[PDB]
Amino acid sequence: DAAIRGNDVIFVLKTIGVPSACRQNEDPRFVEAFKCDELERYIENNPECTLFESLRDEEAYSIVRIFMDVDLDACLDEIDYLTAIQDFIIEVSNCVARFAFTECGAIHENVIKSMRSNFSLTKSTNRDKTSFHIIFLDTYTTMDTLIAMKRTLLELSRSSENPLTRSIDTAVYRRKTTLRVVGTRKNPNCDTIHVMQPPHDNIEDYLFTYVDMNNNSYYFSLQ
Ligand SMILES: [Mg+2]
Ligand SMILES: [Mg+2]
Repeated sequence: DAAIRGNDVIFVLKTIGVPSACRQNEDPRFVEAFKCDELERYIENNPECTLFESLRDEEAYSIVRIFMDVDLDACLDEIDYLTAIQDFIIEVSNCVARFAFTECGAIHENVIKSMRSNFSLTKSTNRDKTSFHIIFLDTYTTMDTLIAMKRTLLELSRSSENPLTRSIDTAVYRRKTTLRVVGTRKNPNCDTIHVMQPPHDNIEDYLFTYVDMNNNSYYFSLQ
């Protein structure tokens, strides 16, 4: 669609708690904008880095991929994890598609198809928990739409018997929100990272602000 442009510049914060003025003035001690190949190189050259992806100017442009931060503070047997991931995709796509259909004028079947057909999953290396980020690579909305969906997702987490669905962290749907970049640390005191998982090997597949639509992409927003 002519009214939808993409984004290939990834804005990252370099620590937790970056002051708003430093985001706005782009103080390089705190923030930097990268193309994906430059971001990969920065990570390789700064192995202590703690990077957090965020929208550079959400008032001007706020198209994002649907993403979830799943924070289960428990171990799962491998078979239970695999079954739960499959069920999670069904439950979450059904819930987003219903919301998109009723609140966004969306084509329900296109939300279902786009979300189920292409998503990336990280895995936290902390084996005492079941923590991951999921990005629906081909399902796009605006951040304000995700904020409007926050309570619907909260209610889904409270009604589900799936331990992963119950662990969706809905606090991430907010202005100036961040998602820690795959492969990087949270703080200088914790060495655990999220790793990529097959079949997605490219960093752009793990970024919620990277927008490169094609005919498989589906976009919806509040209407
Ligand atoms: Mg998390
Ligand atoms: Mg969280």
